[PDB]
Amino acid sequence: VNDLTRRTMTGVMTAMRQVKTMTPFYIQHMCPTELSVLASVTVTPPFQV
Amino acid sequence: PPNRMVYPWPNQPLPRLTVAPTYDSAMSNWISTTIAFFIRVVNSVNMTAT
Repeated sequence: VNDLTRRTMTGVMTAMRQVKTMTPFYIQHMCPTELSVLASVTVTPPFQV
Repeated sequence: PPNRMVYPWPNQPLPRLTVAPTYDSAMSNWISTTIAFFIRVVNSVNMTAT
């Protein structure tokens, strides 16, 4: 792989790692609440293992 | 106090002879240091990776 492209690839990968996305926070703190509430609403209760 | 005014920058009395651009005024100093800082920012590792 020519280094110019190689330099580009590590660059774009770095950019992805720097995006200030909200999803990871939502998974850890907010999504569980939504599940906990909706569990009482669906016609079929949750079934886990 | 009466007959006085405040001023955000340092000030001097009016010059005597012809004017010319200078480089020791407060604003000029503020400009130079600001530029110097950002240049340092651009060369920081964070920029180099991308």
